[PDB]
Amino acid sequence: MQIFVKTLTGKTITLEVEPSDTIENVKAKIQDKEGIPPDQQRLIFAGKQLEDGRTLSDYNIQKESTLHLVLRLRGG
Amino acid sequence: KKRFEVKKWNAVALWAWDIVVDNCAICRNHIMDLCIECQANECTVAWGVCNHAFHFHCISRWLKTRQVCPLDNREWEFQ
Amino acid sequence: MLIKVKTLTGKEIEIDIEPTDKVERIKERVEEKEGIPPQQQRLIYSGKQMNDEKTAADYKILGGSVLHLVLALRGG
Amino acid sequence: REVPEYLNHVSKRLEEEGDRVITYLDHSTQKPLIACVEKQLLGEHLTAILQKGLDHLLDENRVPDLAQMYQLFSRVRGGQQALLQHWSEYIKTFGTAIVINPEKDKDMVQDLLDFKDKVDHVIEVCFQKNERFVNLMKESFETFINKRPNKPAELIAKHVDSKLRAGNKEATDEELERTLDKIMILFRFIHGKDVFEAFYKKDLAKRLLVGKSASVDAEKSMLSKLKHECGAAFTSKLEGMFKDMELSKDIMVHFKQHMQNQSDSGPIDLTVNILTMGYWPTYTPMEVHLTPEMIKLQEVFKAFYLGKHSGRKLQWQTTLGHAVLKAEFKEGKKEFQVSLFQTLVLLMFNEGDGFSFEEIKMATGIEDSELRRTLQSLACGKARVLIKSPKGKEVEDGDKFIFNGEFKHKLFRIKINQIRQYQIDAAIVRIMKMRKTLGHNLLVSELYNQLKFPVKPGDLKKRIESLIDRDYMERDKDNPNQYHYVA
Amino acid sequence: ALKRIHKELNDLARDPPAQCSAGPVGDDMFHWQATIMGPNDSPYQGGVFFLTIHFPTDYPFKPPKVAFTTRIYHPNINSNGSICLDILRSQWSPALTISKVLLSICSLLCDPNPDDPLVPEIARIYKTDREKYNRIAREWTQKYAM
Ligand SMILES: [Zn+2]
Ligand SMILES: [Zn+2]
Ligand SMILES: [Zn+2]
Repeated sequence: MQIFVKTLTGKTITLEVEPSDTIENVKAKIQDKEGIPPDQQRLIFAGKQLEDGRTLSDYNIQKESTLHLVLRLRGG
Repeated sequence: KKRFEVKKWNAVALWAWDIVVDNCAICRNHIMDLCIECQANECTVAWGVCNHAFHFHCISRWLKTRQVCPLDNREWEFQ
Repeated sequence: MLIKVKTLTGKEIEIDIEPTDKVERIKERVEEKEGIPPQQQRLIYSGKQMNDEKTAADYKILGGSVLHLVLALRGG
Repeated sequence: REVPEYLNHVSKRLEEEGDRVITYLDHSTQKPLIACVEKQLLGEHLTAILQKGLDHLLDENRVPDLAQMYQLFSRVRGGQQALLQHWSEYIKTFGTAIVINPEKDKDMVQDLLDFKDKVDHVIEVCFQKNERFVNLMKESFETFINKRPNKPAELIAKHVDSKLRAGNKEATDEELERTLDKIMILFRFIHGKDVFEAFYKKDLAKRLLVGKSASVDAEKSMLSKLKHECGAAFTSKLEGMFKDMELSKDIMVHFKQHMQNQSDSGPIDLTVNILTMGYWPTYTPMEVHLTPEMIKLQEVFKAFYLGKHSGRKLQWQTTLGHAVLKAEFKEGKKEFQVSLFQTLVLLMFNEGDGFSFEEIKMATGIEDSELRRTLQSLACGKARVLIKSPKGKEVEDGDKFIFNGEFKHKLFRIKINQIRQYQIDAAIVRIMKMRKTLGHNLLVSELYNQLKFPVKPGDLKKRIESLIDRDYMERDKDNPNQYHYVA
Repeated sequence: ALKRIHKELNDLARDPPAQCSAGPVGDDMFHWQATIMGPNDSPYQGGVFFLTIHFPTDYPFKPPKVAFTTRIYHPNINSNGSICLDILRSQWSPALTISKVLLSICSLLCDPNPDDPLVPEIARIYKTDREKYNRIAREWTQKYAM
């Protein structure tokens, strides 16, 4: 199966992923797709950080879903 | 007796980009289309070592505000 | 015109309304195609909670102007 | 008595009673008498009258009797409400007859348009433009049109194509837009609108690339309704097509100048449309053995266009092109506006008066299934530019088509190209708010009655657990089966 | 620039973010009002918290002053409704658009950082006892968001 992600530049790209896949590989796929480093992504689904050490199946993600990409932030 | 000749012709052709629109992030325009400021009347595209595309008129101003690529955090240089 | 009332899950419910329908009409139309009675909606259009007496023309709702639907479980 | 005559009888009797009161009965008896007679004549036979007469009467479009019927039924309490039902149910009954039968596809839309105009007319004359009947007219059409998934949209899309086509010279400019306005009032009722675009887009794709649109002003008028009816997002891709046609002509001015500056200009007069690949219908590129003079013409253009816009790539569509081939017959010269396949195949029928089906195939390279379609256009059509051996409608691999040097046709220029998760949650709190106390069993029962989709027991329990966590619902201290409303 | 804000407004009207909604409040396009529906599986569930965006005169190259209008319980958001994101003060990036800053705020509603907090009084409660945090935030949401 595949998944949609909305990059920062307005474009949208589709990622070929499996539920068993971990988020680190997801960020690596974002990297080699367009190239912002694994550290700087912060994937958002339903207003939740997609934790690096987890997999899509953890977050209840299915086909034709959408993931949002932003720039890394922090508290204050 | 033997006559293989054509006299007119119409056709069509779909045009597609070489790699991708390469959407500028500062101004959200289309790369062949001019910079958003440059539209209001020679607006060239300048690359970063990230390969990131930005209109020169946008990235120059952003650099004048910050020596940092906006997408990636690396530094800005062309090829 | 068509307003597509997309909820949290991303499901994009289609709706049709005349330019002068009162927003109670919009909620009622959502009831038919989605099943939530008008008491439990809180339609949010472009960051303004629509009020139950305003006419749709007040908010400049056009064709394909996406609203947002959020459930108010209490809903009186 | 039949209902149409009976209503006249009731209309007569009420006025006599209305006349009696003015004559000698006290005015204070005006109301109880009228209600008394009205109750007995109609109040006790509302369903009986409507069933016997309304369904028959509506079909005949009998304007006066319905006007009498609606006028009379308003007097009874709940009489008008009883008229909405049997009138509403009539639409869903006769309406379904229009759409449900697939054998009526060719005559679908006009019935829907006609039947739409009829019911609207009854509202304007008989029912006095009653807003309540207008709504249930709209709500009812929305129902039965959608009892057939994705076909009404296709036929409405196909219908608009026929109206706009250059063959539609009969309907003038003013007549046409009124027809469209009636369609847009019908296109609103469809639910699968995203299927309408693709069918209307594919048809609109054919219209532009063969110049068969009757009126460009009618074209732009159509999108001005969809854009106003579905927003610029719905019609975004459509408007891109019109730009491409507009932009292409500009390219022709610059390209044509380049060839004039070159002393080596081929006799072939060239025009090429440049269309944004994203918007237009997806086409599968397919290779054809173009002639050495043919291959060059793209090369100068492709380099020229690329030289004027870097980063692009022009991949050609040989399928959508069309050329002219002036011919030298025995009774005058003729022109043939022919697609590229027809152009190449017809360029195989001069050196030899005929060639086998296979002899032509490796010469050009077209797919067999479409080459057969092309050859059929050159043999079986009305302009039989080939003689099929054996003669027949369909083409076979053994066919030795023979060029028609005895071709006769009236016109000089001729064409051949004819060939649920939150929903569960919302209902649970909604039901439980009214109840203030309930068990699991009834809460489960009312859900399927109140939810119009399947509900798994596992999914149903999970929402209950989730709602417990959010403090919406609370179990009894001693009865887990029994819940109580919290707030 | 306006043209940047115009393009953002159009591309947001066409393809809106899922649980976000922002549009101009009136004639002045530089003053938007937004709305962050509370992310699911959080104490803010079912909430609708209204922001108030203010774009500067050089918006692409200078952050917008977003500030909650609905009093939100959060270590990183003061009672006045002001946020202290690093992306919004120090590391503002033009590539980041309003549809993205709103979504990032929505994500941060569930991912606070009591270290270096804008409200240490709540930060201590969050760091020590998260069970009470999810109840005080819930009651604030119920008494302001619904
Ligand atoms: Zn520029
Ligand atoms: Zn970069
Ligand atoms: Zn730019």
